[PDB]
Amino acid sequence: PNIKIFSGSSHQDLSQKIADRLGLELGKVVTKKFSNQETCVEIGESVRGEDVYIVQSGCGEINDNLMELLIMINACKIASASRVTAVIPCFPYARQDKKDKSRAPISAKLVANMLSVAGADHIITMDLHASQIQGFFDIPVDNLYAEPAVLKWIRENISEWRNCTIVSPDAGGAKRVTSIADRLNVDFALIHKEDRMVLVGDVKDRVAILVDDMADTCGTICHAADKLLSAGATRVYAILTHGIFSGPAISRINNACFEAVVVTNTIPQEDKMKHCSKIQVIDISMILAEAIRRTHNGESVSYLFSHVP
Amino acid sequence: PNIKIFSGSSHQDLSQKIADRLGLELGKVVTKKFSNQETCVEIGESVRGEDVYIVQSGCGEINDNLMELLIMINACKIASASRVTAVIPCFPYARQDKKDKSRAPISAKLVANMLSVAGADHIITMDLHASQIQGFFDIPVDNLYAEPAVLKWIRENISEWRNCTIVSPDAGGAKRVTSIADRLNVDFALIHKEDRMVLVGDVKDRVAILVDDMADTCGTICHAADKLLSAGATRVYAILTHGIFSGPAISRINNACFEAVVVTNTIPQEDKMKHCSKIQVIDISMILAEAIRRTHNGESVSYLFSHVP
Amino acid sequence: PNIKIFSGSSHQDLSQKIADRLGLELGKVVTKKFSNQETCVEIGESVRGEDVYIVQSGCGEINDNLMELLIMINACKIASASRVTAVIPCFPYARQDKKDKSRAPISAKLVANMLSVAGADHIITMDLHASQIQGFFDIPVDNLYAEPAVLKWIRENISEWRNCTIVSPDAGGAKRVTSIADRLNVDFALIHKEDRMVLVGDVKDRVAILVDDMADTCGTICHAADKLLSAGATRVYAILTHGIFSGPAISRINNACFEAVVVTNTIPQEDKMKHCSKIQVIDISMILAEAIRRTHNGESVSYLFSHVP
Amino acid sequence: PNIKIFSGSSHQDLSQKIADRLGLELGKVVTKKFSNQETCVEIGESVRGEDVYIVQSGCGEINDNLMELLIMINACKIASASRVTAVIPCFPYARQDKKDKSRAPISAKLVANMLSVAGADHIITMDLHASQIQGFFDIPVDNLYAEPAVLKWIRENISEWRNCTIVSPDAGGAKRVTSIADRLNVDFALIHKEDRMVLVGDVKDRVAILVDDMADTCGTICHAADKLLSAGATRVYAILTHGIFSGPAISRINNACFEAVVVTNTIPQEDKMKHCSKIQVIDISMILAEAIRRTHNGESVSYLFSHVP
Amino acid sequence: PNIKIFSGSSHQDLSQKIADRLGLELGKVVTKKFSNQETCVEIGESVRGEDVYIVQSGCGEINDNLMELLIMINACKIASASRVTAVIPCFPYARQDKKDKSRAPISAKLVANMLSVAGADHIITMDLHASQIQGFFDIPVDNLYAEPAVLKWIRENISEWRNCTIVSPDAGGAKRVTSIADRLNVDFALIHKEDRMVLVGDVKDRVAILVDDMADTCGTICHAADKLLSAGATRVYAILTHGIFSGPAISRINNACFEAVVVTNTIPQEDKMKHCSKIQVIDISMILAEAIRRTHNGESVSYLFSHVP
Amino acid sequence: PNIKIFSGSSHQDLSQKIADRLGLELGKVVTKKFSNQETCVEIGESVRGEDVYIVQSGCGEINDNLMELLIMINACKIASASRVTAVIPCFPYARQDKKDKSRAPISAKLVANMLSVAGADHIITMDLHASQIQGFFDIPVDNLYAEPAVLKWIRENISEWRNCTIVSPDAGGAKRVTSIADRLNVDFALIHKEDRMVLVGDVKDRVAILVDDMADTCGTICHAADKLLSAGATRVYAILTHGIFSGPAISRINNACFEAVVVTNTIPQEDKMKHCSKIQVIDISMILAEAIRRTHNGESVSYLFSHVP
Ligand SMILES: Nc1ncnc2c1ncn2[C@@H]1O[C@H](COP(=O)(O)OP(=O)(O)OP(=O)(O)O)[C@@H](O)[C@H]1O
Ligand SMILES: Nc1ncnc2c1ncn2[C@@H]1O[C@H](COP(=O)(O)OP(=O)(O)OP(=O)(O)O)[C@@H](O)[C@H]1O
Ligand SMILES: Nc1ncnc2c1ncn2[C@@H]1O[C@H](COP(=O)(O)OP(=O)(O)OP(=O)(O)O)[C@@H](O)[C@H]1O
Ligand SMILES: Nc1ncnc2c1ncn2[C@@H]1O[C@H](COP(=O)(O)OP(=O)(O)OP(=O)(O)O)[C@@H](O)[C@H]1O
Ligand SMILES: Nc1ncnc2c1ncn2[C@@H]1O[C@H](COP(=O)(O)OP(=O)(O)OP(=O)(O)O)[C@@H](O)[C@H]1O
Ligand SMILES: Nc1ncnc2c1ncn2[C@@H]1O[C@H](COP(=O)(O)OP(=O)(O)OP(=O)(O)O)[C@@H](O)[C@H]1O
Ligand SMILES: [Mg+2]
Ligand SMILES: [Mg+2]
Ligand SMILES: [Mg+2]
Ligand SMILES: [Mg+2]
Ligand SMILES: [Mg+2]
Ligand SMILES: [Mg+2]
Ligand SMILES: [Mg+2]
Ligand SMILES: [Mg+2]
Repeated sequence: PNIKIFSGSSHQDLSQKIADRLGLELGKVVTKKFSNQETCVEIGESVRGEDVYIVQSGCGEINDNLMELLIMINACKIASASRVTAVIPCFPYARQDKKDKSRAPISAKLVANMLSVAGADHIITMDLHASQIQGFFDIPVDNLYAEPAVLKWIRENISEWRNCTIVSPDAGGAKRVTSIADRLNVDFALIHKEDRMVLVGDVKDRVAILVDDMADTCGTICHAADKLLSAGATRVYAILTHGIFSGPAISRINNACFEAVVVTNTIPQEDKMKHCSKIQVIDISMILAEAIRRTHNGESVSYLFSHVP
Repeated sequence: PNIKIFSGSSHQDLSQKIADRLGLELGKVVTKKFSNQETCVEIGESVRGEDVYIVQSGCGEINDNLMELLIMINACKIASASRVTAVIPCFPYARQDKKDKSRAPISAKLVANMLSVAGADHIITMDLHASQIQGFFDIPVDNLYAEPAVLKWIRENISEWRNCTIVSPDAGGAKRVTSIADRLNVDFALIHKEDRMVLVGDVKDRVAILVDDMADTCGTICHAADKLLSAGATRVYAILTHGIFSGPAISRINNACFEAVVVTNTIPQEDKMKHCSKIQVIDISMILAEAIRRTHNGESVSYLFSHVP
Repeated sequence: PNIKIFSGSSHQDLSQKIADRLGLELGKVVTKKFSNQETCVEIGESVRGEDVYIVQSGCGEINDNLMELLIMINACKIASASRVTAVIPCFPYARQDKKDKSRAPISAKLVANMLSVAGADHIITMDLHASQIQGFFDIPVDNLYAEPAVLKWIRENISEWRNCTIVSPDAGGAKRVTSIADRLNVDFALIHKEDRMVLVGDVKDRVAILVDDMADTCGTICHAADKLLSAGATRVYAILTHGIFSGPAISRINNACFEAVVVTNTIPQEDKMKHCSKIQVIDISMILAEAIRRTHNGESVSYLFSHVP
Repeated sequence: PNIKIFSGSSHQDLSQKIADRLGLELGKVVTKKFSNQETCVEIGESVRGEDVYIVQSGCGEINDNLMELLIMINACKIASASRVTAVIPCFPYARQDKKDKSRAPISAKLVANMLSVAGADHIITMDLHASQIQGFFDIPVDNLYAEPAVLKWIRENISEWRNCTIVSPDAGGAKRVTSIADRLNVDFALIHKEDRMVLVGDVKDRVAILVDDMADTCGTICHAADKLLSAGATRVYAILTHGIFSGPAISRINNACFEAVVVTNTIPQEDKMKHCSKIQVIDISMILAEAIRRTHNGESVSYLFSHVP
Repeated sequence: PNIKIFSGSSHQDLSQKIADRLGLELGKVVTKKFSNQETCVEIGESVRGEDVYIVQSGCGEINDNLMELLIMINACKIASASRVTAVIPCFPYARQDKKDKSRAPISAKLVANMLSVAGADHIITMDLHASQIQGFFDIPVDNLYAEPAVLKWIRENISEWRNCTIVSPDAGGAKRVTSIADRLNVDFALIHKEDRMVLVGDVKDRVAILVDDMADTCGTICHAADKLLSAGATRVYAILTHGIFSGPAISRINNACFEAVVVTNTIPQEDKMKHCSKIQVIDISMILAEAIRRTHNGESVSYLFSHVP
Repeated sequence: PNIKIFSGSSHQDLSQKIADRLGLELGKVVTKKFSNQETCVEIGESVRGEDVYIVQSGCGEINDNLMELLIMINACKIASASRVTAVIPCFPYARQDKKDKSRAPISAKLVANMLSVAGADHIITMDLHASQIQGFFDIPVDNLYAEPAVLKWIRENISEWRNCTIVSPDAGGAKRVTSIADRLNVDFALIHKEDRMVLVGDVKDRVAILVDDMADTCGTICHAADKLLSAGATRVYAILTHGIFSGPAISRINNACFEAVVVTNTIPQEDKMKHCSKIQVIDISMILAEAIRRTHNGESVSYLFSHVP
């Protein structure tokens, strides 16, 4: 059983980077639309008895990409692939992980059920919005972390990183920032709203680094950055694993005081970089490629939680 | 347990017509998109212990509508609805009902599995592309027929209907046309391609009526109509239950010789009628409403296969 | 189909209170242990065609109680009960809702799967540790809130409640306290550890009310209370929906500065009240009884999120 | 994991031919009936960790053979076989693949469900009546085609094959005949009933070859052959992949004008050949053996759609 | 939801008796065979929203009857019956309930799985060979007992019943006979083989009554009766709930010393009574009818374990 | 894929013996209790792609051990183990394998369902109380037999074993004793209660050996031994595969006439041996180790039914 990497249409550059790091060519697949806009998928090579990995992120036209992924999984499964793995760098509907006093769907659970029923045997993803989403599955889920790559970027790009403060934009992400603060041996601050925000932790004359899983409309991080500059911070960075940047995010970032907005490439960023000078991209294709290769060879994946490959 | 009718965003006029025929108001639901284009659904009223019917056709932005339907089904199911029924007038991915010497998905089966796993207890649909799709489910599926309404339209709109010929555009649909030919006591002709088409059955000086389940790009029916005019037909009609009309269909119909292109309203048609004068719409909301009401009350649904309500 | 309420051995007083509020007698069931300590269950009355509710909390001997609940559910399901509902005021293994960089089980998901496979059709619980646990099920889950009863207690027991500060012991519970702070129109403070704790929000000369879902060993709330007294608070209360009080909790509370430690009766408290004077109990049996009665009659359960019955 | 081939009682000659082509001996199994006519199955060798293939066609005493197959699958699955594959050359109940305005079962779907629940991991079959039956499964199904062997037979047995006409007995099978007509570069004709039949396509002074998936009572092919002789055909052949030949088929064929009735050996034919001189048998055991060997070794099976091995 | 009783072809007299006791007519169903011997089923009336009971015993052509039952269940389930119950007086493959050091199927479990996957919601049966078969299902199973009817027959037909001895033919059935011996206040004896049999319990000058669940070949009961006459018994009776009587059973009974061989009518007996004078039939249609009516109305079924209705 | 053996807390000595016989070290796992007595499990090494065997018997605190086993299975399954096998020497709730005229659970079936839903792929157990429990699973179950080890012990410990009588304590176990009696070529006796017991078979001046699957309270075997001494037996032995010894068993055995009470070590016995001199232990760790090694290597397990390794 050999590795076969297939790309959905969502993030083809990431799939190519992963394939190069694995020393493989992308599997032959046609993924287009019929005239009535139904997804058309044709696997152009035999996957019989192979270990198939389908790379598709929850970005762009999310429902189209999700249906493409489900259809590709189904096609590979009924084509007698030995194992089918969904590599989903940004998990769609992850923020709908609970009801919370509303007659709302748990869309993340529905997506997990659909992936299971399509025939996925395994899920590889990066920085799930809530790690409880792992429990939405009955198949194994490897939730990778961008934190090693983030730490690497911080050390090689922020000269004052030993005196910086890692800041959570809200009370929800504090855990994450504390982890980073532990790995860098720096202070960590929290910010939460009472339209006013309150900040705990000295940030004067120090570089502040907001850290988060995602930036969708960037209202949260822009408000946090305004507060950090109010409290005497020297420069404010924002580091996010998922740069969705929908709606007014680009305009707000352009009008914000960030020195840089670093995001990983779990979502393609070329279009946003055109209209926003301060967006920078961390490659995480090495982490994804190593996770694929370790799941295939039966090596430890959790080794990657703390080690940059 | 009362009837609750909910509308997806795909076909709101049809849902309203069904609700009026049932003497009900449409259930309060918010169906919009988040900024990153994920579907947002909020059920605005309690559905606890109710018989819920969600109306959504496989039309327009098909993957968006399908995800909306799945999310709404999930929301109603975890909101403790007694029973959830999907009313899908045009079934999405119905034409991908087999592989046939290709490494292709069976997308119709995947859609059926997704509907089941979302929590659908029952499916109501009209003129499935292949009735074998009923076997793709383990829940009951009521596949209604537009044929009674088509027969009614033919009798009240074609003055020469007693001397007409019902024509299949291809060998696949012959069964359907024979059924119609049996109910009208008229001749039935077949047409199949060898770029040339061959026609069996006298059509000279007689009105010809092409009959089909759907018109997507209308290449099939336009070629058939050209052949029918070649063979001396007086006027050529086309009657289809599903008017998808994607791609170049409107231009081809405008350049074709059809007296009329009659379609049911399983798919909204207002935009197409603007650009195509010869499209006409049969209302089938009475059939759908009667099917909903009969499934709710435990009356016979198959009664509708031959009776216009 | 009538309501049948059955009690597990974990919390018989709560089951009796619920049964009285419903105007019913507890169903005849024998729940003992065989000599080799296997659970023995015998349903002493016919439950055929009935709406069965089994009350069992995740307290005391947790694995014994959980197995008792599963066995009782199975016995009722194979005895042809029309519907079986598990009323689990405190959900066992709720704190094991994720893996988080550890080769650990997701025990909450396992418990959900076991409840589903035993035959539960519905779950009623109170203040799930994480509401994402709702997504661990495919059956409906009604997660009730003790907040209405807590607000009632605060108003009728704390004379200075209009000038009080609602305090979260950690960043995780802030949402909850904000909700309470919104319903009382008072200030809300956060506390988080950097062995030192940092507090945001004025608490001097004001009554402080720590709020939380559970108190197991009470290290968190005792440290928070020490910090609140350091910051000039007048009196410190603690209000928790689940009073587990395991390990050294009673000694720590006895040595702490709390004016009172209010907990709901989702877990029996009589033994702890003997050794701890400042524990007080809020009855939530009315909320549970109303939820049972509303699920049975098909009325709105979410009505209870904001209304004391 | 090695190949183990087991024979049901339905078609032992085919199983032996497949085993010889694989270079294997048939696995030791006892398949008899108890006194009360219940199937008795005993696997006479260990299948632990093996790739098991059970050969059983839907022929003869169909319900007995189907139950034998299910029981053998179950016995191998609980005996810890690594993988169990059902090799079903003629799929039982394949013609009950839809309801079609009748309160009828979808028996093909029921058979698929029973095969899945017995523990089949994979299905190998030949010329499914409708390829939509593939969607009735969630396990992979390889639907082989007798067409390569049919083309070989036509070329080596019909001297005038370059000037022949391939004829469909009905509108349903046209696809199949067109495929054959494409591979031979000959004309293709259709025949359909209006008790009268209409034929399109010149057949005078040319050899006609009716092609079909199965012949049960042979009314269809006998009527088609009568019509072909009416239209001036020189000789009429019939080629079917499944020679069921039930009821009056043998008498009708004996009284028909066929030069030969060629069928594959998916169903044993020795008894029918005794009473019908013009039946001839194509061996397809090479196709089945190659499909088994390619599924075992992870090679391409679809290679066989166009290549005789 | 009303009761609908449908008969399979296995035991039509029993179905009619049950229908008369329920005050109902048998539901319109066609159950025949296609030419190729596949089961053909057509439900001749709407079962939508009804409580359907299908009566079919594991007798005669067992695999044909079992397939008929599965097909009828499937037809009713996809016809939107509210509930489908299989009434199986004699459960097929019940004696294959374990493997026991053999590479054998557990055919009873396979049958249970097939019944569940066909769509059965409930099973009613009489005197399961092993009551552990109840655990083979996940749906409720009501296993009725012929013992009340047997006790009635014994009292009204054996004048010396107060001084009789109830005898088990083997060690396996002892429980059953003890139950009967308890309800009659008589002695109970056991017989087991060491070709020789050993009997415990005085039987001289007393009427002996062998009791058993089934008689297939009647070797067991004939050997037991020979031993009982050896030990000085006056008359020997045999009472069995299931009179299968396959193979040489009729000849052996004719050559045996039984005064009577009483069996219930879970299996049709008219043909066997023609060739065997000493077979007598107990009607158990009242027990089956009462069980159906009590499951429908939600009354206690276990009431029937001790009460003749 | 390598063998990984993990021990639950129930029987660590047995797990160590098995690990030594396999030439392996026990896998690193932490199995403790949280403060509130919930099971805490942490797998201390990667099990990705491994063949995992978890050893846990149904002994001691049965519900705690069962929950530990389920949690460990779940942890290994979501840690991407290739295969997870539960090695359960004494199966919990095995005696609750049926309902039998009681509104009781089938707890054995519930346990089987829970093991399956936790993710077990395979079960290895010894002397199931009823072999029908094998049918409670859909995964393969290997039910090993202590009989080879028992025969070995009898030959090497009872000098008069050629003239002994193997005695069943009840009618239920007769099969077992007959098997042993066949393998030793000795007489076999039965004992059953009418408070009086009746014995068939000469036992005077001969050593008697009671044989059974388990001894819980030892009332059965103590009464049987009293009867055997009444009937002139010289010495009475008892041999049981499962020595549960709960309740008053130790006192009764101490007051009984047994020469020895031999049990296997499927359950730890050190504590009972302290208070009971006549308990002796047969090691069956070789049988379990050989079964594990044969399932891993795909060799025959049933070879062990008759051969001591
Ligand atoms: N794609 C989306 N875009 C925007 N909002 C979304 C999206 N999906 C869900 N939501 C909504 O966003 C809210 C969830 O917000 P968020 O995840 O930031 O906070 P939380 O879950 O309440 O708390 P926290 O993550 O801090 O523990 C819900 O109301 C949910 O319905
Ligand atoms: N939405 C779609 N639009 C266009 N083509 C589609 C769509 N979905 C599937 N197809 C393709 O269309 C083909 C199916 O065509 P069609 O249903 O007209 O004929 P058929 O199934 O071969 O025969 P028939 O319906 O006459 O029995 C397949 O190749 C399928 O992949
Ligand atoms: N019964 C239990 N008693 C104590 N600790 C437990 C128990 N069950 C699980 N845990 C452990 O407690 C930790 C979970 O702690 P907790 O719920 O307080 O914080 P969190 O989930 O990390 O964050 P938060 O709830 O603030 O969002 C995990 O390490 C888990 O293994
Ligand atoms: N074993 C059988 N023998 C005979 N008739 C059968 C059998 N099984 C099902 N049938 C019936 O035969 C009919 C199906 O016929 P057939 O497959 O020839 O045509 P179709 O499915 O209507 O169309 P087509 O295959 O041309 O697209 C149905 O009425 C079905 O109930
Ligand atoms: N229909 C059948 N006719 C005859 N024998 C059968 C049938 N089905 C299974 N058997 C076989 O009969 C045997 C089962 O026999 P039986 O039920 O009389 O005894 P048991 O299960 O060993 O013990 P007991 O029922 O006394 O506890 C098995 O070998 C089984 O394979
Ligand atoms: N752990 C247990 N300890 C004691 N009794 C139990 C236990 N579990 C179940 N029981 C009860 O013990 C009885 C089962 O007894 P037992 O297995 O000895 O006999 P049986 O199943 O009736 O017949 P036999 O095994 O001889 O065929 C049932 O009433 C069951 O509820
Ligand atoms: Mg969130
Ligand atoms: Mg956030
Ligand atoms: Mg088609
Ligand atoms: Mg078509
Ligand atoms: Mg907390
Ligand atoms: Mg045909
Ligand atoms: Mg018997
Ligand atoms: Mg016993």
